Amino acid sequence: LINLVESGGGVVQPGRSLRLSCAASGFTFSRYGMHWVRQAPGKGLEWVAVVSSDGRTTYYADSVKGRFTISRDNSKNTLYLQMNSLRAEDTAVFYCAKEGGDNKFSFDYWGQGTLVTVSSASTKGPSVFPLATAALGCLVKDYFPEPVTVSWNSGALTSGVHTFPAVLQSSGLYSLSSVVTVQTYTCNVDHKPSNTKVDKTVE
Amino acid sequence: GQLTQSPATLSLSPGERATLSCRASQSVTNYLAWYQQKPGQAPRLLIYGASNRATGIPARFSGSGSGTDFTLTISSLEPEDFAVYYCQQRDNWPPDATFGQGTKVEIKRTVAAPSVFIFPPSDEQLKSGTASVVCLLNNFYPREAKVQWKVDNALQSGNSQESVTEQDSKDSTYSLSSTLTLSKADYEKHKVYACEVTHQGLRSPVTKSFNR
Ligand SMILES: C[C@@H]1O[C@@H](O)[C@H](O)[C@H](O)[C@H]1O
Repeated sequence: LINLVESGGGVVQPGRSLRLSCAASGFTFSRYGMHWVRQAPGKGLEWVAVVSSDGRTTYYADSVKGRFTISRDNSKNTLYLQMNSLRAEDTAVFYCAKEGGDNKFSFDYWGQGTLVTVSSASTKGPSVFPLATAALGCLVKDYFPEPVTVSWNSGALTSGVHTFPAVLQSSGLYSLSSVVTVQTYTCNVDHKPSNTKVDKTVE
Repeated sequence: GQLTQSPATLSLSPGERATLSCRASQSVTNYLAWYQQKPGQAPRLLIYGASNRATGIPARFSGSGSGTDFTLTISSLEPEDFAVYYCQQRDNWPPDATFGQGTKVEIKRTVAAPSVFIFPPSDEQLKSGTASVVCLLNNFYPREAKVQWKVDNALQSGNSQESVTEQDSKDSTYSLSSTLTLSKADYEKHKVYACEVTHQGLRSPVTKSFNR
């Protein structure tokens, strides 16, 4: 019955702004304080801000004061987060959370999360290099933004495949390896943000 | 204000009891809450008010505590319970919430040494003007593993990054890759590239290397 749906996330450059939305349904919105909680990559949960049930009182984590503004529109049962002067460090998944019905110091329902990526990097397709019981693979290097998908032999080879989590390099571009331990081997790489598809046969 | 969770990681088998604890730096006026979180998914409320199960939370989950000590107990682990758990605190005022740094519940399994492989940069990449040397540690357990890069005997520090897969769905092992980045110019200035791996399943460090 209860549901929180977010939207608004996106990839943006430092100094730009973004505005998050969290539409509520299944409960009387106007009665609960609502919050924004984020999770930076590989980090734990970190509280961002709160707005009282009636929208009149707000409170912010020190790291966002003066830059972010939390607000709500009870007519539309929506929670907002205006994010100005964005910094690379703000990069994280942002969740909206509802104060508990049974206990308000707990968060009983959460949004599915919306991604906020702040980088001065531009969209770029990856370069695919070969990595040659034996092991072989493909180094999918220097792309932006996430994500990229990798499959082997058009998805006909799955056993023994390990596609590692992407890594953000110091250049601001991502990189990841996909290997397989073992006849032809081709890694099918696709990076949708740049409309880049590559079938790379490793010799 | 500060919730300290322990242990950082818990390695158990399905059916065993998991006990996670969370300790606050001051008596909390309001009993803690616990959340379960799977990778790439929103947290899920498990317990609130220190001991009350949230909606749809099965019986095997229980909590207790008061003052500054709170614990979460999973009587008998089910396969879906291996995830990360966070404790959380919040007062009426100030209204900010605080979170523990999380406890990771992982699947125990027998020891398995990694199979190590080293990959020199491809000629294709070298044309590109960059060099990536990759070291792969395949299907090992437990998680802790140390990778050390050496170029002509010089210990490499600060120019490598590693990535680890999630526990394998079938055999519960981990796999990890470490990528050493070098300018093409420097790559060409050295000869021996070596990846030394230290792990529980290895009686002594394993080294894979190649000669440029
Ligand atoms: C913002 C507001 O502040 C207090 O009234 C309480 O902490 C309430 O739960 C919160 O929503």
